[PDB]
Amino acid sequence: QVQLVQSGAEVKRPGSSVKVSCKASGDTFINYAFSWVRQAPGQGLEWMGRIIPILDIAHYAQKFQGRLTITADKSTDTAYMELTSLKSDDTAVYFCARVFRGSQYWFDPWGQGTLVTVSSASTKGPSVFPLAPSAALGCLVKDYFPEPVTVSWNSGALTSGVHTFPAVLQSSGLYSLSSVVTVTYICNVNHKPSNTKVDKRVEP
Amino acid sequence: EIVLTQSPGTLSLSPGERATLSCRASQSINNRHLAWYQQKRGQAPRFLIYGAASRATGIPDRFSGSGSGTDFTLTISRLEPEDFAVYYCQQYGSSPPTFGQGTKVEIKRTVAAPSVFIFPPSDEQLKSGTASVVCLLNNFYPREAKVQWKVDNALQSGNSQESVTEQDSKDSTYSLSSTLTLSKADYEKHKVYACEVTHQGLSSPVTKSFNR
Amino acid sequence: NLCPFGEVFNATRFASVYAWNRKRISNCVADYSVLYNSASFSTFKCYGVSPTKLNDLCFTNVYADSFVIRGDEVRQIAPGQTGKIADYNYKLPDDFTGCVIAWNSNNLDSKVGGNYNYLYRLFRKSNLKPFERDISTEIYQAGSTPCNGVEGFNCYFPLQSYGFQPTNGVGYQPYRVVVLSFELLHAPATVCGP
Ligand SMILES: *[C@@H]1O[C@H](CO)[C@@H](O)[C@H](O)[C@H]1NC(C)=O
Repeated sequence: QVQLVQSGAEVKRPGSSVKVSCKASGDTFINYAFSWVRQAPGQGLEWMGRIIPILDIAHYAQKFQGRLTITADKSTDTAYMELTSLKSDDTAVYFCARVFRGSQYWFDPWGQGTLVTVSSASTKGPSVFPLAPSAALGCLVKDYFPEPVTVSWNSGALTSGVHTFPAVLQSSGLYSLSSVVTVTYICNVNHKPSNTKVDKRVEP
Repeated sequence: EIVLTQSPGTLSLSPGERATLSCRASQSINNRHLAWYQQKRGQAPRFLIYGAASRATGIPDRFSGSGSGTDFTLTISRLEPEDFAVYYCQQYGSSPPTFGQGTKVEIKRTVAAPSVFIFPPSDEQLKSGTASVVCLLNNFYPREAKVQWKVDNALQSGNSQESVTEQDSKDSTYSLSSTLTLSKADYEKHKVYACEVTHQGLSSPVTKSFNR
Repeated sequence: NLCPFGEVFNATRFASVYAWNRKRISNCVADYSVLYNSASFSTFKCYGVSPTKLNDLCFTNVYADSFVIRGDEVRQIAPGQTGKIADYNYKLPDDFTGCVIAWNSNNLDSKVGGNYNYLYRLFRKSNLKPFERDISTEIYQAGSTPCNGVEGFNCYFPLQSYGFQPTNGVGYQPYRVVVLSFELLHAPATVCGP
């Protein structure tokens, strides 16, 4: 019934503002307040603010009083969030919650979260490296900024032992991952944001 | 009131044993104002208990909480294989709501030994300036690893400190990796690059070493 | 010289029922006959004073309470009434002297899709005193179990939106109400009449 549908990811530049939406459905919009909580990679949850649609008043945290501007459109039942002067350590998953209209509350209904990255760089294509081992072999996709990357193996031929290693942000702002599976091994890499369907052949 | 810490942190439990999560208060929350959540990997947190005693709607009877003033505990009896996620604490006794750290309930399986592999560079990797040497471990239960290197003088990390993350699987096993970064011709010019890891019973693993 | 009445009747933005704006107007000449024959109102019930002969009396200090209510709650704005507005939102004394002016404002106070800008207090602990303004927004403790800040059950939010829809009946439309309190005393009067 109650579905707090948010928007998608936002590839944003350092030192700017973002605008995420939270489509509130199900019950009424004025009988329930709305709060936004972020989740940094690996860290805990941080309560940023909370808007009261029936009163049009907001209550921010000590570290957000003067930087966060949260609105609430009582017509389309959508909650918005805007952060001025974004820094590099603001890359987190912002969730939409529907708290009650009280001084104390809990975050019972959640949304889906948005992986809004703030430390961006130039877009590059998957530069797969033909790792020749000393049959355990893999494909190391290197130098790509956009997170969504489908590292398959010959249109998904191998479906046993294909462990997609999670990517780790390097010092150059271009995180990279690998996929080693022990079984022509043409690991097809499909980059969804850009247009680079490289299929590098890797043989030991 | 302002900080919440979990005692277990990473509680490894068998699929069926009872769990006991701890979340001690900081400034003696008066009216037991504490709530528990279940944040699955890649999903939204699920509301479980309000007021530390009363569960929400749809929550099974397996979840139960306690605690009065400064130490609340969550009891999950007969843990099913589905309740394997992070559990956060949230207090609302003061004006600003503060969360905790979260206890990652992981599967408890038999201890297994990993497998060491080395990926030397190639003709397209040597003459590229991005010579990468990858050493990964597969099929090991203890996710805590001390993967080390032997780069030409000592346990030298250098560019091998990537520390690629890992995750569980259907057989309750982990598999991490670690890549390197070298120069145009600094791979074959230097000595042999070895790889070991201080495993629980395999502290000195020597297997598939490639000299230059 | 003329008393300013264009800020209490022709005000572009009015206030809610629980946050009615009281305006003190003194040391002026105020003619009240131009509002009766204007034929632009709906109710002009003068309590205590008469609808006529008010331009021949000098008042000490008059007020102007302005708020927006619905059509089925206009009768509650009168000396000695009951209900919900006269109990928790705006209470008039039994010896109230003055005129209650109200007119339909659905043409401009009815946003398409439900106007949620005007609120009213649903229920409070005790009744409201004559000419008292309670802008508190804490949850109402009902039932037996104290909520202690949370809403939960047995603790409802006191304020409630009207929801003025353009396509409503004759009783569910906005009605801007202006309440004048002709306070008369033996002291030198300031608000005289032509
Ligand atoms: C409001 O404006 C109209 C139009 O100018 C005018 O006739 C009326 O007298 C004004 N109201 C008051 C209280 O003066």
